[PDB]
Amino acid sequence: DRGVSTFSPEGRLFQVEYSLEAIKLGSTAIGIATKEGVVLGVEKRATSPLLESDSIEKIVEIDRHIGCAMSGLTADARSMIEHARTAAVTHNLYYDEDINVESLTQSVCDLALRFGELMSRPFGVALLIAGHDADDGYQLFHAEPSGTFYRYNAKAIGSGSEGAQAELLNEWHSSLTLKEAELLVLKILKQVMEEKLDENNAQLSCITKQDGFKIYDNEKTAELIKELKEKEAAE
Amino acid sequence: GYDRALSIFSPDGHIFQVEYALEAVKRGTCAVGVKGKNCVVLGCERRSTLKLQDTRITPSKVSKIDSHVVLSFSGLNADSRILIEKARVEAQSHRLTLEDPVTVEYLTRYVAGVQQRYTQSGGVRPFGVSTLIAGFDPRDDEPKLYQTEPSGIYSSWSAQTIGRNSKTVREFLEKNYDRKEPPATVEECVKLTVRSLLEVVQTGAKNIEITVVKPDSDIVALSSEEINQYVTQIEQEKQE
Amino acid sequence: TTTLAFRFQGGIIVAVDSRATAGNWVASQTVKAVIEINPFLLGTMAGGAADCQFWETWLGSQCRLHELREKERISVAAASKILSNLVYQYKGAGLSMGTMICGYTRKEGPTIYYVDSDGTRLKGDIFCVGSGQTFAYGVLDSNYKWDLSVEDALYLGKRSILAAAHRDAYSGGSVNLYHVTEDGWIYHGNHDVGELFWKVKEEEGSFNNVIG
Amino acid sequence: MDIILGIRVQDSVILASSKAVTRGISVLKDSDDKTRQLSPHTLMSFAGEAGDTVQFAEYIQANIQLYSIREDYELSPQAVSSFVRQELAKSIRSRRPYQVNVLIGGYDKKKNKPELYQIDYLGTKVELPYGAHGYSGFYTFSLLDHHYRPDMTTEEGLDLLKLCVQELEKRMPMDFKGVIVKIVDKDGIRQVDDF
Amino acid sequence: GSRRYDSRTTIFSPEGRLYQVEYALESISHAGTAIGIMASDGIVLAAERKVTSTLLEQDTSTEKLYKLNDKIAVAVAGLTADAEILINTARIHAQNYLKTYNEDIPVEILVRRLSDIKQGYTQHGGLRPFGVSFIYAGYDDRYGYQLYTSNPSGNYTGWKAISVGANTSAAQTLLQMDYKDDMKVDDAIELALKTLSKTTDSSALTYDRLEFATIRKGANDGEVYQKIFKPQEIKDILVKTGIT
Amino acid sequence: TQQPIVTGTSVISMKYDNGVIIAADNLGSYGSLLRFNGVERLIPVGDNTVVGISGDISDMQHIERLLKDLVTENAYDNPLADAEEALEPSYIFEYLATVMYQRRSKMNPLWNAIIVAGVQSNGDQFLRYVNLLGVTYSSPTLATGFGAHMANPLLRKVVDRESDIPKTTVQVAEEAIVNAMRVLYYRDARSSRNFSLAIIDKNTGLTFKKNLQVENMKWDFAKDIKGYGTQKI
Amino acid sequence: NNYDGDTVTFSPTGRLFQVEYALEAIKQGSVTVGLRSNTHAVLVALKRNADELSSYQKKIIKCDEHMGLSLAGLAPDARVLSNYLRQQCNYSSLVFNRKLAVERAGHLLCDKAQKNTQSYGGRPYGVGLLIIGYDKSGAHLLEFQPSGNVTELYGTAIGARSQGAKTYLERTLDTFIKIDGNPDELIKAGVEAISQSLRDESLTVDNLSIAIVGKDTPFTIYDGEAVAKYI
Amino acid sequence: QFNPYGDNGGTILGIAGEDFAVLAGDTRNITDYSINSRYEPKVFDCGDNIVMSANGFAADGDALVKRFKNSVKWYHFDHNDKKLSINSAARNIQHLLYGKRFFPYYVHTIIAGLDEDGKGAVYSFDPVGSYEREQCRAGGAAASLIMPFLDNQVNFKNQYEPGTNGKVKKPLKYLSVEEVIKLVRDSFTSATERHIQVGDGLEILIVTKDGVRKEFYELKRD
Ligand SMILES: *[C@@H](O)[C@H](CC(C)C)NC(=O)[C@H](CC(C)C)NC(=O)[C@H](CC(C)C)NC(=O)OCc1ccccc1
Ligand SMILES: [Mg+2]
Repeated sequence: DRGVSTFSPEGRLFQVEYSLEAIKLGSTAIGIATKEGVVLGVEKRATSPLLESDSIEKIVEIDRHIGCAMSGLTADARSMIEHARTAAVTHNLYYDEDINVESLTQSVCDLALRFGELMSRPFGVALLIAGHDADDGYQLFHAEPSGTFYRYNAKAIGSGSEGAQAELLNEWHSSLTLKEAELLVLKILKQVMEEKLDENNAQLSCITKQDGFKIYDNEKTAELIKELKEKEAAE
Repeated sequence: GYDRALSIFSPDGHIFQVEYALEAVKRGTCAVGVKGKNCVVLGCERRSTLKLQDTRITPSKVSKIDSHVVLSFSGLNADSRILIEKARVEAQSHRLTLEDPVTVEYLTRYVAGVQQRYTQSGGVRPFGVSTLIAGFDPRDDEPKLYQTEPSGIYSSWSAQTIGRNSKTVREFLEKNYDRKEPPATVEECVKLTVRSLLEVVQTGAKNIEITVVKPDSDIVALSSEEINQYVTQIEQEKQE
Repeated sequence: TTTLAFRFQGGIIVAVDSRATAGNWVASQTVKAVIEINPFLLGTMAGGAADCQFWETWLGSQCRLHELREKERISVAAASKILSNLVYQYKGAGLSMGTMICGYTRKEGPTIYYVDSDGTRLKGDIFCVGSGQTFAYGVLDSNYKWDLSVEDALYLGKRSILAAAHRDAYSGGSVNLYHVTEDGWIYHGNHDVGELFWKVKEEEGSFNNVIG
Repeated sequence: MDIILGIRVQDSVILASSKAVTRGISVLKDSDDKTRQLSPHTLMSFAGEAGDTVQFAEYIQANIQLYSIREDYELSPQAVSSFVRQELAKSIRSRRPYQVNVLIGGYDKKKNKPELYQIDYLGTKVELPYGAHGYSGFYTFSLLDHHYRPDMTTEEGLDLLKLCVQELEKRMPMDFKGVIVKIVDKDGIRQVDDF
Repeated sequence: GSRRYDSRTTIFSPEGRLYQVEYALESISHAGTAIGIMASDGIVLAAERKVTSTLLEQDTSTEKLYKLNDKIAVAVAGLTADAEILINTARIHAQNYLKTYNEDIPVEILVRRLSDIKQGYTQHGGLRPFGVSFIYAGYDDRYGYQLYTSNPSGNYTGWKAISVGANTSAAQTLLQMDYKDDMKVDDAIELALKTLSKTTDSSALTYDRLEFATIRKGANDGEVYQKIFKPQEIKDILVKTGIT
Repeated sequence: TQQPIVTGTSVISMKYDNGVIIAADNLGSYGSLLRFNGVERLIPVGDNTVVGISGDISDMQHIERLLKDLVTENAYDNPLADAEEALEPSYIFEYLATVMYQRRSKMNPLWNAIIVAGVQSNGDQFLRYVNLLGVTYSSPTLATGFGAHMANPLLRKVVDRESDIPKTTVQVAEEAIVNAMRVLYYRDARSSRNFSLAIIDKNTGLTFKKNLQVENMKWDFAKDIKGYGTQKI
Repeated sequence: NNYDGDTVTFSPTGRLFQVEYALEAIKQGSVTVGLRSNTHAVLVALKRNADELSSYQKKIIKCDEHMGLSLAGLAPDARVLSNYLRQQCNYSSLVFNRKLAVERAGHLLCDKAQKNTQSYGGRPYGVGLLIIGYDKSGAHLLEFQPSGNVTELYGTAIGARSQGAKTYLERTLDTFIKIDGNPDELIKAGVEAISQSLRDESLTVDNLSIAIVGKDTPFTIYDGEAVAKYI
Repeated sequence: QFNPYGDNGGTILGIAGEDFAVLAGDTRNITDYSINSRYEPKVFDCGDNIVMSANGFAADGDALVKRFKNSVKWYHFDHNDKKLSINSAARNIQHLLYGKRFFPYYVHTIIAGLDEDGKGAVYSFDPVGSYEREQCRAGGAAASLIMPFLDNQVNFKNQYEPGTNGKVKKPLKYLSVEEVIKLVRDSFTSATERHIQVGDGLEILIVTKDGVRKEFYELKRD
């Protein structure tokens, strides 16, 4: 057939480029960074109404100061999360401190290109890694299966990404509050989702310095959805 | 050692070996899972192409992983034994180290993890098996029902079916299963499970297997005559 | 070193001394023989300082990983068994550890596990570990009841360490107190034996053999 | 640990095991249960080096419980005893051997017979009407040689066991803080809460 | 490199079938027919040797029926060399179990173990599967007399009467017709030979083209005897049943 | 773990104003047997370094080969091998010190005591010690074995501290070294009269002196010594 | 064509296509410039962003106090190779108490990249590196290609549109080599050199990345308002 | 039989002030009854405003310091030139020491610097990695001579206020850098008198927010 670690004539790794196509088929995930905190939100996308939606876990805690959202082949993310959690805890053991969000992201990205003929193929999932540390404050990173990671003020990944990113382009400014960011994630998720957005098929989360990483209750998100509907009807 | 990458991405972002493993599941005999208010029922299809079978000794479709958790499946029968064995070993290992039996969610997460590992490891093909894992957590009366598949994704279900003609029985369950009021009793839950299989099975003789799991390690398999009584009552009400 | 821990109505009392020695030489009077693994778990330290410190802060990393993976607080039984299974792997290599893993959970209630470098793992209501363990046992066994007030239980633990600090040459320095409840542990101060002894003697009327 | 006894009567097996745990100069506990249920009709008591005893017992327990789930069937006491012996016979030539002695009391539901097996840390198995490990046998075997019958009842077995414990409490130097007694018969395993 | 020449033996087809397993089953369908019939008082194993010669030394020959232990035997259909590899593994597994538990291995446990080995060659390793199908005839004190079959996929199932190898479709129909639950060994012997006699591709069924075996409790009191039939004994049972 | 068989005794050295001096006798002992009388224990490395080695001779010959190999390896793909990227004393020492500590940590030591004497690129004097345990130290005067006990006291009278180095000439320093070697011949039962001496100067370079002998010895007073106390004849 | 499936296969004209495809990845990468005088050596790198919300990908990596590089191509491969250099620089210091020569650092990178071009299963590195450093023989600039070829130069540039900067340096050769004891002027020349490779976009405060090493100057990286002086 | 350990003597002392910290040590290196060197530095600037000394067997001491300096270097590489805090350095050193639990570094390690609030900090280690933050700690050969003096003159132990007679303690007033250096110099002068392995010279490293300063003082050479 052909090598798994083969370069294309354009200078790109075939397998890495193909895994990026799998990520485009995944459910939408959005992240927004502010001076008051970072917000993470995902589309759950249940395949059937009999599927209990609260069991869909696409937002995940890595440590108290670092959270993570996923999009693509979500099964592949489990070993990446396990590594991230281990790396975060191990660093605390070795250095008696929290690990920098960038350093955690770098550790996860080191796994990416460890494939050949090590694992048999790249990961088919992208991650939004959000957190806080004392040095660089509130941060949001986008970790790909290429081994590359970019920092972002705001970012969307998944099937409705390029439409959502264009919306984030206009809406984001450096003086956004946490409440404003929450509504903004809900607004953009509602825009790109196939089914109508509610508290059961969408999930919010945030990371603040005081309270740390928190996944929002369905009752708490429901109120923010109702608050969104009213403010859009206000003009 | 044999290191060949069998599960790989294609230009359109698909892993065909994982997708072809799902086709093996589509071929397998139908399996269904329904959870009531205080129970879970696992229904399984037995294809009647094989008679002169010895039903005493033939491998049963529903397997006990521990005294409080069961596992049924659709797909390759030989492959399922490997997952069942690993699951049984992990169940005893969990009891040994944590001094507490596995939760249904944990056992599912393990089996799903094994299935995923076989989709990005060299020299191996994915499991051609999807499982339904059901039971009750230790000292808990809330019913649990989970599904897994070759890719390694897993999730919880109020009711679910897998295997051949699963599209039809899922159609039945989606209109007949009410979340606000699930099957309150064992009778109601078994009846709904047998009804759902009767949409697909053919004859209601030795083609339907039923296994009821209740809280506190109370697991029993219904006999032919007991199931036959449900089959009789369903059709007599249908003649109207 | 002298350490103790006991179950009672108001949860668990944990009390330790503060002395460390190298032969007859007193290396330190200000050591923490108690490690806070988490807001609900405590670990006592007796035997080798390094062995206990290293593997109990490691234990805390494993407990943190557990509640990340399982979204639930680790049981005292599971936490203790992680440590006991670890030291059993090193059995024969020369580790020196005598520890109590103390905590409270909903399913278990207040629980204490004695864990040992020999591989021993025991559940129990009362434990005293260290070179001055026998002295502490004397006071504890004669005054222990299930129906003790948090105030009276704290004093008994403090007093039991004092008894050992006095008689055992390799015990002393100061007393660290902890009280473990349904809502977590609560530190109850560092008590210098040099001041506590004279205070207790005067108020309690005990230690009449000593002159002051 | 210290004293573990076993006696096979007409229709049951009775195991008695001391409650004391002594780590050096102090008795750390006086209510320790030196036994593990391997299966519904099989019980194993144990005594030897600290740590190794519990580690070995729980390891055996896990393996038998695994077998039970896999086959949906309870192994015979004879089969369980043979498995245990092999593990100890393997262990004695290891880097660091398990320093554990055991008694295995079981009721065979197929043959409708009680069975008692004595196995030491070397992997030396013997089936017996009554057995013991350590210094216990030195006192108790003379009494059992005199008083024992194959047709004794469970109540008679407990009385003969009381006579053994009384002799041990009189002539042994160590205070073993009494014994926990457990009966194994056709109905399963139960503990005698007053002894 | 080497990838160029790899057949990839352990992959799914677009339909979700294992190529090599399916082709191995095609190989087995050309092998000599082997039949197993379970009765209340014993089990029969009958099998047809493939186009023999007059110069073949029959009395010292064995290609179909093999002994795994004193209680369990197997009938082979496929590559004989492949079967002997697995047979020696099964013989060892039975002895391992006997050494560990001091009891004869239950039939199903032995069958599951061999079937798990076959399964492994279909999922990992990149090697071709064993082109063999077994009929297991055995006895233990839990389930009594038992018949199983396993195939290259590693899947196994229990049976009252079963055939493997050539003309199984025709053979299974004939067994399904004349088999009854209250049947005895002597009757099962007659059924097995009559079925082979009708399904055989040869002109006539003779003693030199057959291997035969019975597992009977027809041993003096509560115990089980294996009887691998000799050429002269196969000749006599052929006359008795009225085939020659 | 081993035991040393064929051994070499003291190596002595000191710093002076423009460089360093090092010396060692030419003996290879086999226990009390003075077996080999032509053993060179000072091994030059380039034109700026001399490594003096005591202890096990078989291990010395091994080290000698490592240094020979080091020079070869440094020259590979190195156009400045005889200039800016030549081997320094500090490089050679640190290499040996690394090896010695690694070997002690595997419980299989090189049974030696080593002194690396040389002059750096900037003209600075280099003098450092290392032994079978991987222990290292530097001083204006360094000596191994018996030299540590007898030579150092004599050499420290010349250079007692760092400030005495610029005040010490090469003639004064060589005189002190040669005297120390005589004293060791008087008092070390495993020493020889024959020895080698090396000078590394920042101006005049490396001067390697072979076949030196201890001379101007005092023995005449022995004739007057009779008995062990009371004896007169 | 038929001879580009893996790195172990020569073409009929003696070409290694997988290596050439890896070389192509560098050309897609953002521009970076390297130049030196007798006293100092400078790296200038144009950083690239994903969009306006995103950060600008870092281009320069420190290897030691006296050595470092800038990258162009697959960033993870630069992380692997820079990690290897860090270890080799470190091995030289710990074992020999010796700062690793820049020329010898190039030789080690060449040999590491080569092994990936002659063996089955693996792949060539998909990144180009510009290594600067100050050692015992003064200032140095190296250009690394993943074919294995390493070259010592006065100045150079790699990445997209790098030919413009390379021509400018070829004209300015006699001028910038003489800029001794003046770091700011040497950077000015490097900033003016990278400007010849710009189209549409210009050098902004979070776009530009500069690094310098010299006689009494440790390898330091300048980003943000620290490079506003040179805009 | 080969003995992989040795004893190079020496003695070290760390004192933590209110906004500063000192780490002192003599410059003598010995084996048995011989002097190897009269000036062999024992206390080292490790970067990030941290000073360190590993006293006992010098080969193990040099190895450990060398490895920790290396750890600081890689901490900068791996974590974006982040400053290594004194508490994080201490935990890192524990793992270096315990990593050789079954073939130990035969040294008494002490580090000194400033904590993240700017207050003076001293950490003390045993050979297998157990550690503890302290206000005052002496290590090495003459540690038994020095520590009691420091309990008395730094923490005012067994001292009370005149007139009250044992009822009121002497208040724990803070010490300046000049006052601390006096106690250090007197400690080493006294230790030199009564311990044969102590002498030749005294080198003190002082750590403040402004950086790391050095001071050297002569000691008796007998
Ligand atoms: C009391 O049990 C106390 C508990 C700790 C929490 C402090 N332990 C000790 O005092 C213990 C005494 C035992 C070993 C007899 N002391 C130590 O472990 C001791 C601690 C230092 C800080 C004094 N360390 C020790 O003795 O040295 C270890 C060593 C020595 C020499 C060579 C290798 C290792
Ligand atoms: Mg002195």
